[PDB]
Amino acid sequence: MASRGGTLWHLKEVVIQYSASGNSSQGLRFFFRHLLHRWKQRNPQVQVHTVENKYEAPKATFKYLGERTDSRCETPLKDLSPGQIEQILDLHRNSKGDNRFLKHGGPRTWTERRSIQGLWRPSLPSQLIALKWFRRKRPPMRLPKYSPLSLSL
Amino acid sequence: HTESTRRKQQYASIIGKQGLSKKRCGIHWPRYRRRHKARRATKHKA
Amino acid sequence: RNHERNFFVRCECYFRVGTYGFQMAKDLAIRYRQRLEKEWEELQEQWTKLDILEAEQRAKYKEK
Amino acid sequence: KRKSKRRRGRGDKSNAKGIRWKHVHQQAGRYKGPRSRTFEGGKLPLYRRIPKWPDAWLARQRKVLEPLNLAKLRTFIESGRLDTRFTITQR
Amino acid sequence: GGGPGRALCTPTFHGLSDGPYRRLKFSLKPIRHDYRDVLVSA
Amino acid sequence: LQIYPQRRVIGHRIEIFRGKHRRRRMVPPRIPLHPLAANTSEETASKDMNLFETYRDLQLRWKKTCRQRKKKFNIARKWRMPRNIRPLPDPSWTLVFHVNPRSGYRRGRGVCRDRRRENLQGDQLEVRAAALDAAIEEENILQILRHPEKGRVEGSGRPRGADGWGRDGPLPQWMQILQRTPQEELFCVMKSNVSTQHKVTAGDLIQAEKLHRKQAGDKVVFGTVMLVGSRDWTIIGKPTVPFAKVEATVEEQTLAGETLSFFYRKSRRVSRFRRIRHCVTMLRIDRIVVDPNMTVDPPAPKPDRLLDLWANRWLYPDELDGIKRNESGEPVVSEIYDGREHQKGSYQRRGLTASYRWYPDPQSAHWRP
Amino acid sequence: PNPLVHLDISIGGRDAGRMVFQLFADTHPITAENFRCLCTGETGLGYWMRPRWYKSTPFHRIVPGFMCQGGDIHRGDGRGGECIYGQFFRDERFLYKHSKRGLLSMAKARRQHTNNSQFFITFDACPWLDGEHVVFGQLQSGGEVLDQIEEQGTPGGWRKRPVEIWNCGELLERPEKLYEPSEQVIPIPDDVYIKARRGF
Amino acid sequence: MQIPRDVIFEVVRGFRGRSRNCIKIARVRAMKALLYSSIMRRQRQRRYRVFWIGRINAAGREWSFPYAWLATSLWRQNIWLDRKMLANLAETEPASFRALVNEGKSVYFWNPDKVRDIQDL
Amino acid sequence: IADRVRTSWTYRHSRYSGGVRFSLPRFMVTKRTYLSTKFRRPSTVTKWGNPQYTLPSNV
RNA sequence: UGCGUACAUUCCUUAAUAUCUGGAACGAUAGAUUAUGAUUAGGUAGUGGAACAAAAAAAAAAAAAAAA
RNA sequence: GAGAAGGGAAA
RNA sequence: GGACUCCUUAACUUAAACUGAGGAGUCAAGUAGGUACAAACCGUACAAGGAUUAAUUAUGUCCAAAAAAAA
RNA sequence: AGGCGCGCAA
RNA sequence: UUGAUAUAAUUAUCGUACAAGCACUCAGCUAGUUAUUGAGAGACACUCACGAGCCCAAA
RNA sequence: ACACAGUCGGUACGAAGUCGACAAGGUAGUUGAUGG
Repeated sequence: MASRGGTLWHLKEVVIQYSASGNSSQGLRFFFRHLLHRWKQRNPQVQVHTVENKYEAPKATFKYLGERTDSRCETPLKDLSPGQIEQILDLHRNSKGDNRFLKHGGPRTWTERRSIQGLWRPSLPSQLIALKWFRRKRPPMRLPKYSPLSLSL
Repeated sequence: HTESTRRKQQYASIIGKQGLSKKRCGIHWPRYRRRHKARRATKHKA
Repeated sequence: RNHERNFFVRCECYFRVGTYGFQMAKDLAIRYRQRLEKEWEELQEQWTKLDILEAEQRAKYKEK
Repeated sequence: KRKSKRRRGRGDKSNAKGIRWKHVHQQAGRYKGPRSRTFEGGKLPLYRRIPKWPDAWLARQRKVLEPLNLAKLRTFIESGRLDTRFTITQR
Repeated sequence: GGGPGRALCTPTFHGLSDGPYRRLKFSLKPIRHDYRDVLVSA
Repeated sequence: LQIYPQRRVIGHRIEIFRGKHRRRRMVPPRIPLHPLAANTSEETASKDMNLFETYRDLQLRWKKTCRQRKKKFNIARKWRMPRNIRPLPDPSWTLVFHVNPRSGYRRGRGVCRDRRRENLQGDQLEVRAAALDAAIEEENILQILRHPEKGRVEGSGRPRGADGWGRDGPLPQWMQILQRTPQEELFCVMKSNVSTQHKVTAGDLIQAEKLHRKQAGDKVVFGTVMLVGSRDWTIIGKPTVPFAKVEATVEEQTLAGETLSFFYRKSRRVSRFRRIRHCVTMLRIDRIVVDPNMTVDPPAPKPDRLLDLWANRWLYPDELDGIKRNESGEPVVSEIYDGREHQKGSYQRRGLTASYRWYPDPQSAHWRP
Repeated sequence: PNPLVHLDISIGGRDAGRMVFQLFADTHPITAENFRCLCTGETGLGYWMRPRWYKSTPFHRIVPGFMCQGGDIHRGDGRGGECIYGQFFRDERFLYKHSKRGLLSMAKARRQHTNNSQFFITFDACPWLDGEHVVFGQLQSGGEVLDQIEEQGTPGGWRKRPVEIWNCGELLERPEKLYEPSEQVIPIPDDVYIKARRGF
Repeated sequence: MQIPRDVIFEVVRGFRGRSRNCIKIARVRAMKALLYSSIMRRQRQRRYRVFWIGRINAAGREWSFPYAWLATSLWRQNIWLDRKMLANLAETEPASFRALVNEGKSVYFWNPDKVRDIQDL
Repeated sequence: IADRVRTSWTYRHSRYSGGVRFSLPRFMVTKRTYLSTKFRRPSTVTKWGNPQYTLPSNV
């Protein structure tokens, strides 16, 4: 989520909805007890809020900077382990968004400068070279051909 | 099928919210009431 | 596997006979395993110390 | 882990037992062939090829006594289930 | 279907890099009425 | 009635292998078998007694009912004819100057097009035959543009001791002009992977295969450079440029968007559907460093902890503070094991090398198929 | 003792002369045997039913100051070749460096363990090839022939005049070491693998 | 079903007529669309490669050095720039591409040991 | 569950069968409704997912 | 004397259940996922393993960090 | 230079 | 109680994608390439999955259509 | 009440 | 737009066929059910309990 | 739509300015390579 030499962080907010009683939130509560404070300390630029909902499935909502329409994401945390929850958190921390529009492959190089020496253009010498076919050649006939009568003579 | 999928989606949308009313629940009212009774069951005699 | 500290270690090290030699590879592998054990013990001690410090911090916070 | 149910005719990718061979290459009807336990084709059933054996089925009818091994009797005596100081009876 | 040619030997145009001005359409800006004001064309 | 075996061959010698046609084991056996048997003892030992033929084997050959399924063994297809390109020449590089002095091309904001007319005219001509320091550098480029042949330098792609990167003797002292070329006038070709090449300048954003155990904000260096170029010169490596590297910063360690993969064959009930998201690393190119006095990358470092190499994450400094140290400052466990990498490329894979180097590169060290 | 093998070289239809090479069978038994058998032709016909023989084979690549490569017994152009054991055989040992002129080594394709009939002779030291190609022998006589072969090369690898091995066979100090060999524990002896392959 | 119903209806977005909303027709159309994608994603690499090859050939012929000779010269010189990179240099770095062509010519056009001057005899 | 299916005689018991392993790319795709980007891509995003500018740099 | 062309378990991500892939190993308060380990993973009929199928019932929906 | 026997048309 | 190509055969009008035998290869149940165009011929380091790198397979190198003729 | 099994060794 | 590229699907069939059969489209209904009874027999059949013993019908 | 109607790709800002910009110019911000 870093840009401008690591000075702009795209993941801004994380809101974790959990149940204080449900067994499907046991991993989330374990994460709160043991790991949440360390994660916040190592990621001070993210605002983490915890909201309790007793009879609803646990989930995490991630909000990023910008208005690209990929800055809102939601991920259910039902029955995940603390390590898996941390893995999802790190994924979203390292992303600029949910990346609907990010494509694997393509040119793989985005640039503001196509060329530093200038693009290729037709020139008079090149367009004259393109008409090489119309120039005449000198047939290399090699040694002369002699008639049997001349050889006999 | 489509009807079952729609009914399941609506039930998933409503069943997890406390304090609903009969007019809000519609055809799912008895199921919602039984679900809330089961959820309360743990509070009896604390 | 340490779930409380979120630390999972699985060493899959290979000391190849073609690279080192049968006996030399064996010796290096044994030394590798011994060092891993020592580091694990030291890490356990450090984790206990850090946990005690965390309890101290929580008690100090609750003091307020 | 228990056994998963294997209901048939619920899609091509299910691991339930197939239906295509049953539909195409199997005889139609309740019994998938003649209603019998002996049929093997036009040839005679094995039992009808073989001759009758009256001794075999009279041996079963013979009334038999309950066998007891002297090794079992010895084990019971050693463990004390029967007293050797008195006549050991069927009771 | 296939033919006398080769199915996979037909080049397709594509960009060897990406950039932000792919879809920037061309449009006409207002043009000077007084090119006599410029010294080069005074 | 007897079928007589065919003796002479039409093509190549037959070879049988187990299993259906596929990509399979190809490495030749560690110890081969000599085709010729030098002794009667070797000739008798050649027989494989597990294949001793019997009338039961003959009956299996001649049976009327279905025989063994044919897909268990097959005829090996014809050998291929790989080109033996190795040994390859001594790695090296060449620097050539093509400075264009025309005012129409030296415009500050940059002409959208290169001067091909100048390129062709100059080619034909050559074939047919602090302010004061900056002014001196301008004079040097002026001299070179008058005589571009005087600026041609060939050097070694591998270290040569006191000569650094020079084929014979140290590189010319004037080669420092390459350092003063701006990032907006520099471009290079570099590898971000084993077989991926990018043409990059400063400020570019490149997608690469997942760099293991790196996070957003980390600094990385790519050391495999095959071509560098400005508007005045070009350095072509054979195959790499030793004194060039690319600094980059990781901006993302993410998954690309969803992709649907569906295949099917009609009237055969055969189909596969799958949704996939692929791991990618986005890297911002910070600068392209070119330095004729560049030093060879230091060997792989010896970590103070081995557990991190096989853990799901690096240990945090609070955990690292509990490392027992010797009087000299080294960890106590170093005596048990120094920490040298067991293989080649493990530390580079984990991101502990001075830079990422892949194989065109004389200085890389990793496994290849 | 170490085998001695002769290659007779013709340059453009002229008999250039004879080069004698000593093979390192003691340290490289497999590679030395392969080269000796290819020189003598004893192993007979091969996969394509052509002799496993160096007789009438060209040097398809010559780079002056670097090396000359030959031994392609299928095509003579660099895309063919085969060893006596099969198409390819495993790299044996990188004991010696390419430390001087006149050393014999095995050419290879891109993939590892692609040693075949194709070999090359060094025109000088090639330290950058150490650990990647196997040095298995060295010239003992024929330096003038090697110089004449070098005279026909170009930087691009083209040869000014064809260079061929018109005869070859067997006749009836060492380069610097990459490391110092030492005795190793070998629990399973060599013959056991062969007996297993035959089924014991 | 071969593909999930929701995925089918999401893929048939933008199609013509009943194919957008009728499951029976949308299924067939989506099957064909994704099969075409699967085949063409495997095929497109060589279609891009031939484009690179043609661009390089034109660039070299501009300097009187066809692609065949250029490729032999580079590979012999131990220059292992790939086809995409060479095409990019051709279309965006003409000076560097010309330098590459000159290096290739320097190796291809070797000279025989003895040269003959027959202009005045 | 374990790192891989165990086939040896020691683990041929129904107590060792079943279970699901976790992989982040697969988790991010399972149980999520699929959403195409065909008619939803912003004009500020290239078709490769990179920045795209709607106006010339001069205002 | 060349070059074009189909094939990547080179890179990255998954999977292996009719007793023989290292694993009869390393862990173990219930397996975190093997970084140059191997075999590998087209498939009709047939056979087998696994993951879902949002529901209902059950007398286990608050000993859970910080905030309130 | 050839079922070059898909179309054009080449030494 | 299958199809076609190949080798060797009996029947046929030394006919038929004809009929009937003995063996290999493909299809059947195997995609993408060549062979002009809907199985059976050639070729494959045969298709778990993703990607804008690479290789002399068959077979090509005037154009449709990728690929040589400096001075 | 009844059912199955009950070493062939020592 | 333009370039390249591609002979709906399903079933039987040697045969990847709209000159073969069904289907305008869509909603709901719509087809391997069950051994207080059978079983692991070289084409596949798990799992607990007690053990030279094991089970316990009607009531 | 040429299209079982889909699939892979798919335009690269400004100088549109101007009190502009090595060796020659006959001053065009024009020009240097080329006799059988």
